[PDB]
Amino acid sequence: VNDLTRRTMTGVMTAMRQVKTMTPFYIQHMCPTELSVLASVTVTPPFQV
Amino acid sequence: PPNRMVYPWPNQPLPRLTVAPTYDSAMSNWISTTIAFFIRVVNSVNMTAT
Repeated sequence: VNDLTRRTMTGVMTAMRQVKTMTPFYIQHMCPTELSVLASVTVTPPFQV
Repeated sequence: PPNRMVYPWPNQPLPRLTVAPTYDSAMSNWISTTIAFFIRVVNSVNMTAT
């Protein structure tokens, strides 16, 4: 792989790692609440293992 | 106090002879240091990776 492209690839990968996305926070703190509430609403209760 | 005014920058009395651009005024100093800082920012590792 020519280094110019190689330099580009590590660059774009770095950019992805720097995006200030909200999803990871939502998974850890907010999504569980939504599940906990909706569990009482669906016609079929949750079934886990 | 009466007959006085405040001023955000340092000030001097009016010059005597012809004017010319200078480089020791407060604003000029503020400009130079600001530029110097950002240049340092651009060369920081964070920029180099991308």
